[PDB]
Amino acid sequence: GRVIRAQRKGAGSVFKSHTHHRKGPAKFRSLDYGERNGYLKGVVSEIIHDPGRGAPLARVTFRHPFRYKHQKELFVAAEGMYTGQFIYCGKKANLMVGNVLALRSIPEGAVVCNVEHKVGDRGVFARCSGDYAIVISHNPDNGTTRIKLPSGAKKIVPSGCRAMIGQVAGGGRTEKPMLKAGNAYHKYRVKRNCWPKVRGVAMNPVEHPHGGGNHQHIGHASTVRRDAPPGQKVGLIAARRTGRL
RNA sequence: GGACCCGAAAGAUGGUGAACUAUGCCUGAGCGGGGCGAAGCCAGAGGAAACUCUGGUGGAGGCCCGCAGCGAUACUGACGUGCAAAUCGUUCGUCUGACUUGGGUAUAGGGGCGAAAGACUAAUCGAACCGUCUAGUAGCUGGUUCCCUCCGAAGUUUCCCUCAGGAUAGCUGGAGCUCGCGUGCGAGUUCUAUCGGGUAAAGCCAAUGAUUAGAGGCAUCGGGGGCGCAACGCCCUCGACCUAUUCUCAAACUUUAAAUAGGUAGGACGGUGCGGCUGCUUUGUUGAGCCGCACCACGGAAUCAAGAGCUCCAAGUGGGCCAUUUUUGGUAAGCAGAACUGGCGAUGCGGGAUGAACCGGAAGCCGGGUUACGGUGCCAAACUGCGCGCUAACCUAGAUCCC
RNA sequence: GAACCGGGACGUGGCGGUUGACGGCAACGUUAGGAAGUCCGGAGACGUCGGCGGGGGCCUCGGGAAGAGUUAUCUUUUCUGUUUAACAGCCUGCCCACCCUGGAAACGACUCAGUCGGAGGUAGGGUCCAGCGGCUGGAAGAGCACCGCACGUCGCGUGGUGUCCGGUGCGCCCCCGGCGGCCCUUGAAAAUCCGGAGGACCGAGUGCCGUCCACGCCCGGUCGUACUCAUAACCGCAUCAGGUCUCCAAGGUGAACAGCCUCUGGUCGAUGGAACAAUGUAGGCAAGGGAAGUCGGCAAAAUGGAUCCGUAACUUCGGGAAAAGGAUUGGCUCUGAGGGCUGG
RNA sequence: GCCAACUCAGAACUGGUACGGACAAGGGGAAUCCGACUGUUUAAUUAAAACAAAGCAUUGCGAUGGUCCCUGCGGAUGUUUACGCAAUGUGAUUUCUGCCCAGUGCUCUGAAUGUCAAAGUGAAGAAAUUCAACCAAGCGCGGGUAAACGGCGGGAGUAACUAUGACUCUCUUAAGGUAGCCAAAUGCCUCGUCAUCUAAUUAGUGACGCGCAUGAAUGGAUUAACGAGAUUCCCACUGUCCCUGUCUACUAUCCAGCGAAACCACAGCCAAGGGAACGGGCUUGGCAGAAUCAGCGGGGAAAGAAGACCCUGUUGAGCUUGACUCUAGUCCGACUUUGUGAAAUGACUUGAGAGGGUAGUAUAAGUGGGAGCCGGCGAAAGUGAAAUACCACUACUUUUAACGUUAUUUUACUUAUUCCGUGAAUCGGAAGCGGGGCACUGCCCCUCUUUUUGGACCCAAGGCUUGCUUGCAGGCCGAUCCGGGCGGAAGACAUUGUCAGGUGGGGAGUUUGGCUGGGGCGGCACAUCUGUUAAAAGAUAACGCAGGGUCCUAAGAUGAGCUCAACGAGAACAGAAAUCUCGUGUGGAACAGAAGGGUAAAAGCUCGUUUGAUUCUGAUUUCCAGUACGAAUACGAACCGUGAAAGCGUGGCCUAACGAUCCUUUAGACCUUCGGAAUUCGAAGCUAGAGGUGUCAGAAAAGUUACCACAGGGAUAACUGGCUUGUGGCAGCCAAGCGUUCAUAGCGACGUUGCUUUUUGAUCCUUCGAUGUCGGCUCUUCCUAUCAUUGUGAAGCAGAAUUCACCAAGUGUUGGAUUGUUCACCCACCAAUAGGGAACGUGAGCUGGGUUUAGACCGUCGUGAGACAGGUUAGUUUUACCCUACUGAUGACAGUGUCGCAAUAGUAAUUCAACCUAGUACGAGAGGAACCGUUGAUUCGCACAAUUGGUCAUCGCGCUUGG
Ligand SMILES: [K+]
Ligand SMILES: [K+]
Ligand SMILES: [K+]
Ligand SMILES: [K+]
Ligand SMILES: [K+]
Ligand SMILES: [K+]
Ligand SMILES: [K+]
Ligand SMILES: [K+]
Ligand SMILES: [K+]
Ligand SMILES: [K+]
Ligand SMILES: [K+]
Ligand SMILES: [K+]
Ligand SMILES: [K+]
Ligand SMILES: [K+]
Ligand SMILES: [K+]
Ligand SMILES: [K+]
Ligand SMILES: [K+]
Ligand SMILES: [K+]
Ligand SMILES: [K+]
Ligand SMILES: [K+]
Ligand SMILES: [K+]
Ligand SMILES: [K+]
Ligand SMILES: [K+]
Ligand SMILES: [K+]
Ligand SMILES: [K+]
Ligand SMILES: [K+]
Ligand SMILES: [K+]
Ligand SMILES: [K+]
Ligand SMILES: [K+]
Ligand SMILES: [K+]
Ligand SMILES: [K+]
Ligand SMILES: [K+]
Ligand SMILES: [K+]
Ligand SMILES: [K+]
Ligand SMILES: [K+]
Ligand SMILES: [K+]
Ligand SMILES: [K+]
Ligand SMILES: [K+]
Ligand SMILES: [K+]
Ligand SMILES: [K+]
Ligand SMILES: [K+]
Ligand SMILES: [K+]
Ligand SMILES: [K+]
Ligand SMILES: [K+]
Ligand SMILES: [K+]
Ligand SMILES: [K+]
Ligand SMILES: [K+]
Ligand SMILES: [K+]
Ligand SMILES: [K+]
Ligand SMILES: [K+]
Ligand SMILES: [K+]
Ligand SMILES: [Mg+2]
Ligand SMILES: [Mg+2]
Ligand SMILES: [Mg+2]
Ligand SMILES: [Mg+2]
Ligand SMILES: [Mg+2]
Ligand SMILES: [Mg+2]
Ligand SMILES: [Mg+2]
Ligand SMILES: [Mg+2]
Ligand SMILES: [Mg+2]
Ligand SMILES: [Mg+2]
Ligand SMILES: [Mg+2]
Ligand SMILES: [Mg+2]
Ligand SMILES: [Mg+2]
Ligand SMILES: [Mg+2]
Ligand SMILES: [Mg+2]
Ligand SMILES: [Mg+2]
Ligand SMILES: [Mg+2]
Ligand SMILES: [Mg+2]
Ligand SMILES: [Mg+2]
Ligand SMILES: [Mg+2]
Ligand SMILES: [Mg+2]
Ligand SMILES: [Mg+2]
Ligand SMILES: [Mg+2]
Ligand SMILES: [Mg+2]
Ligand SMILES: [Mg+2]
Ligand SMILES: [Mg+2]
Ligand SMILES: [Mg+2]
Repeated sequence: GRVIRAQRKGAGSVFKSHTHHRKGPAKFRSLDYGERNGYLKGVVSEIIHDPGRGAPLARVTFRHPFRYKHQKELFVAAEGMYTGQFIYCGKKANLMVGNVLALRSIPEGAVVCNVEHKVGDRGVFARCSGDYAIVISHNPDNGTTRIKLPSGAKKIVPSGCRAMIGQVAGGGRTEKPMLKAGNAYHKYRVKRNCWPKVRGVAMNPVEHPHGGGNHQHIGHASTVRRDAPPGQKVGLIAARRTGRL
């Protein structure tokens, strides 16, 4: 008869993201004439740590195309980039790690990261540490390109979408065991209030479908409907299968 | 309808709280002295080499002892109308981190928040607090205020999600009305004459069923012994079978069959003789009812009759209990359940020492007389009265229906 | 009394015109020493733990002088105080950082630990940075201590002497510097201030144009401000043994803001008196036995610091471990070892 | 030479061996269980094994998305992007994680139309409307999934002693418990069996295992280190105890001052009686003497609370689901937003064409004339149910366009709509400057200037041209022209709105009968019949006794004929039993069913004819209120059956076999009404049936609560007490037998009479505005049905020992292991280790181990919430100062004091050992007493401190730490 924890997540106010010390969103430059037709040079000024994010971020300074001022940007750092390196963004940029190129100019089999979904969205795919996308094939007829996402899914995107050559830096982070609850506490302290987690069978019936009973047990199949209403949809949602491979 | 008065656990609606506590966020603050000695580094020794070893340096850890801080294991100590609606004493866990803490800020009631105890959300939480709907509804508990006088019950029938309730009939009060005065439309009573019954008893030597024992006979058709190869050959034993007897039996057996109790009748609403009506009935004014006329009818058994009949409105009651006799279940019960009557309940009074039911007896306030049951050695009113026997208790002799 | 900040307006003097200073090889220095739209950097500005070093305050030892305490005996001894603010100038120059010469293996330099060097060490000479460092002005005229004269009811009167010279440190509080460890944790923003890139534009010859220089002048609103901050000034119905954030922090013992005693400061506030029955509450002891008591060793007792020797099974090799088990510990008189500065 | 600090290590000497001298400050060891560890938790009874945790595993999701909030609009995750976010399970490491997809879930690019709404389409009708086809999701079917919920049994045969079953086959229901582990925190029996630990062990450990009911991420097994966690043992230690004593402070105490509260019908001495079955009051007795002090915990069924256990109520509430009725969300279809075009594919139209046999070649598929049709067929017959010849139309399978309908797809446009980006900064077309090919002067193909470096980059130089002569100012190029789309993506799809179907414990509301020797479980005594209890009219109870929702066109109606069961005697197979003949035959047969009645030219059996099992309403009986329903009976008014007729027949031979209102549905009338008037549909009325309520005078209805609540109930359970005594316990009577013979020394079968209330039952009288619910500890008293001790009788009593019985309750009846234990069982001593009551004595006397709140784990059960006469661990014990009782203390008792008497009440002593008797009596031996006397001892009681021991704040003396 009580709202369950998963339901209470949506309202927020204690489950909102912790973003006080973050350095701002990481994204490409806004797509403009120079990047659409030629190339624009930038210089990496700093590689910084973004709290709550495994991948490091790189500060890049560009010369504004038509204003007398500096154009400052914050890119997701690709492995191998360094302070003082020159970064080239555009259709005519060379195929080197760190450069941002339109997918039409990236040959098949290349390794890219922070791939745009819509032309000009400034990067949504393959952004986490150690992740990358692979260019599969190009379709000149309809101006679309096929890529392989980190999850293994194959997606078709317009060939005008941009991507950064190389893989995201910071790879191999998750292979290290934490060994203790304190490390997880520190990890999630900067992400959101999602830890520790209480098992549903440890609760009373009033606050979870798994609650209750003189023994700890679910008492009914943990696989639930895709259309099950909130508060009832707990456990393995719309599972096509369960158990080991 | 507030509906005689007071009372629920709940439900609904609209608002108020995160000054406590829970969790997230922002910004500050706080945490002796010791123990163990991880990486990294310096030097030396052994060895053919590989490599091994030794002595130092250094100071890692959700590491250890432990102060402050934070918390609260045991005494199941103290206190337990306390210093205190959670405190006090000793003891105890942790103490550089998932650490402790101030202020700001966010989350508000079927909502929040929860390292999860249904925990916490201002001493309030398995749904807060405040006002209102609201005099919420209760077949349930408790109360329900002057006097005398008269009458005066019921715990039983049927129906009801009915079994602590209600309606219904019965029992009761009030109001009367119609008549009547012994010629009485009457009666919890007898008498006379007539009917029905299957209980008590009795019966099996009567049907059905149950059951003991012998006696006398019988078989080409029972089990055995003897005489026999067998024999529808012979002699006996036990069994069946038949006959006449015999012990003992029945709520769901019975020919017979009481006591008690049940029904009907004993005139004025009768009888007799004529005449009439009918569409009913008959072969038939043959019957069946009914209707007029005429005559007779001493009231047609006893006793009693503080009289008989009729109607309206309505209260309370619908838990009963006890006793002689009849009687079911049960070893039995101050158990449980039925029949008739009476009693207690609703009722005092004398007796049974004492007691709701036993015995007596029922009652306005008094004087006198006499009794009922029960008593007359004292307690304690009335004889140590007049008589006959029995008992002697070295077990507390024995001493009055229910008891 | 002596300073500082912000704002406003001018005057005098100074500074520049090679229109927009000079010096240094350099790091950079000097009180001044152009400039508008536009643009750029820095400060503000940041976690936690460990070692080391510097500064201020405190603690501590000795000598000089002033007063006081003890003095049956000893005590050149015991106690108290012996001070220097903001601000201005000059000097100095920690640990780093930076500059010039030069070119290094027989490698050297170097920290407690590290670390550094042909991307230029060691060495020699310099620049800069901190300071809660030094001297002077402030400022001895003040404050404090001591010794005197005077009114002796009301002179907040009047005068003198001193305030000096050294040591010491794993000492304590605060601040700072520079390294190192930790993170799947990397530990605010803005107001405001400073600096820089550029150079449109701008002036004269005995006066003009500028000037962040020195001195001089004027002004600076509104509200809070007593007191308690707790075993009686807040909450707990109270003058309630509860609860309520934080700053300062002496001596001795001792590892120690442990316990115990003491100095400054505070305080004897818990209604008082007599007696010392039982039963209680809190705190001890008890011959012999040693858990037989009890559901149960509940409670209590036993052990305990430091130094030396020694330490099993098992083990995830990290531990177990202070395993277990043994010895010592006072006082007094000595001995040995472990350092700094100066001088060829 | 001048200064400087406290650390370390040694050596003498020395004290009453004191010396971390106070303070400060681990007890240790050998194992089992759980949890890895650190961390967290029920503020105010549970700190734990519970929660969390790292590690392991599973599930969803690529933004037009997953999960979630929101009335709506819009939001959180998201300053995010799979090394991520979201939803679950297990719980370090090590090792392993077996079989099952049938069930419930979840899931799928699967077959298919079995079912499937609204809208839309077609037919008929005057229309309302009704019929058809088409028809989304979902459901059904199929497939997959167990680190999803969960499950892992039984049977038959089989090895050469037996036993088992390597092996083979089978059933439910998919499989049949694998690796492991165990009387476990999990095992009933159970205190299981063996070993070990002890003197003794329901405890601990190890081992065994058809294990009521162990078992593999509902995780199995182990595990170093850790733990205010549960357990066993050992050393040290002790006032826990034997067994108490003593000391210090504060109280209590007494005084001055000050000064409440709880509680209170009236009150307060007892024994018994009866009584509401436990009185302070009543009855009968015992008794009983002012006024006061300090304690005390027997009683006041003491106080504290309208019992929380249990039951009842037509009272809730938290939670669950396979309960009833709904609902947010979600999926799906239609219409709307919604505009502009082009093609395929499947049906529906018509229109031409091809094909076929259960036995035969064959359309003989179906139809008519065929005797005649256009050399060809019948005209003959082979199959034959039915003819080929010439005509079509009828059914089924099968191709394609002229017209038209319908449905599903593919695709085109952009301005509606939706989404993305930007400080809406170069978008579309063309042309110029440059580079390249060709061949010859044009065509074609390309580019917009920036890539060794951690620099800077803006506000135009220059040329041409005007005002007039420039303080300077105005134009073009530099900087191509033209496009009145900021740049893209999807796009009439999505989205919004309204209806329609599905899903929907996420959420709302509600329900979850009654009777009942408490309630539950069980049963139905709830409608209802027979016999009996039932007491000879009727009526009559119990969860008394023994039993009993249909069936029949005949098993109803009527007429006629006949007589049944059984037995006796006869007839081939044939007999106990087949069929047939005669005789007897009161029903001993049959009549649907339970039982009881009833019936013989019938009520039974056979046959003939039939539908009175018909129509109309009234009356009566049974039930009973003299209501209804059911059932039945007697007339009346009709139409019939049967019989010759009387007559009989209104269902079954009689006594049971069944059903209101509202609604629906059927039958009947030339019936009534639709209210402005007519006709026709439709609807509504009147009379009679049918669909049913079995809780049967008739709601529409699942659980759980140990998180719990309220109104009440002693109308009703869980103690004591009261009745009873079946059961338990303890006695007697008779005498068949036992006892070498002998019923009775000692016993007592078959029978039979009693007593007791320390057993357990039976009951429900008292107590539910509360009488504190096990056991132990302490303390007193009482009983005898006597264990020991004193005195006796008897014996199958030689002695010793033993047994039976009689007076007898004066005295005593113990220390320990296991268990919470009562109980039990062992060890040990002893004279003995008897049995019992006192509210199953005794919690304001203690304790709290167990039962019996809230936390948590296991097993079994349940889908679940949860349950559990199963196990386990942690879990607040309140108040006396009132009255009485009791213990002591003043006082009163007629001046004061001393010495005394004395009723009455209380009472106290107990048992054993040794020596001698005595190696005696007795006895064949073996063995083996006792009296007297002497000396000690046990338990208990009353005192006392010479000695020993204990006690210190003599604060008495000494020593000593820190200041
Ligand atoms: K809710
Ligand atoms: K959290
Ligand atoms: K968890
Ligand atoms: K559950
Ligand atoms: K589980
Ligand atoms: K009324
Ligand atoms: K607060
Ligand atoms: K904070
Ligand atoms: K609420
Ligand atoms: K009632
Ligand atoms: K008879
Ligand atoms: K008979
Ligand atoms: K009534
Ligand atoms: K800050
Ligand atoms: K650091
Ligand atoms: K200052
Ligand atoms: K400048
Ligand atoms: K002030
Ligand atoms: K204050
Ligand atoms: K013990
Ligand atoms: K025990
Ligand atoms: K810890
Ligand atoms: K822990
Ligand atoms: K704990
Ligand atoms: K856990
Ligand atoms: K989303
Ligand atoms: K799972
Ligand atoms: K399955
Ligand atoms: K399945
Ligand atoms: K199966
Ligand atoms: K495991
Ligand atoms: K613990
Ligand atoms: K007083
Ligand atoms: K008496
Ligand atoms: K009720
Ligand atoms: K509740
Ligand atoms: K649409
Ligand atoms: K729906
Ligand atoms: K639901
Ligand atoms: K009939
Ligand atoms: K009913
Ligand atoms: K319920
Ligand atoms: K008995
Ligand atoms: K009772
Ligand atoms: K009660
Ligand atoms: K005991
Ligand atoms: K505890
Ligand atoms: K005298
Ligand atoms: K005496
Ligand atoms: K003495
Ligand atoms: K003494
Ligand atoms: Mg579990
Ligand atoms: Mg707060
Ligand atoms: Mg500790
Ligand atoms: Mg009778
Ligand atoms: Mg009488
Ligand atoms: Mg009289
Ligand atoms: Mg550290
Ligand atoms: Mg010092
Ligand atoms: Mg002076
Ligand atoms: Mg400049
Ligand atoms: Mg207040
Ligand atoms: Mg020291
Ligand atoms: Mg919305
Ligand atoms: Mg479908
Ligand atoms: Mg097995
Ligand atoms: Mg285990
Ligand atoms: Mg009595
Ligand atoms: Mg009550
Ligand atoms: Mg109550
Ligand atoms: Mg009722
Ligand atoms: Mg006949
Ligand atoms: Mg009907
Ligand atoms: Mg004899
Ligand atoms: Mg006796
Ligand atoms: Mg006795
Ligand atoms: Mg289960
Ligand atoms: Mg006496």
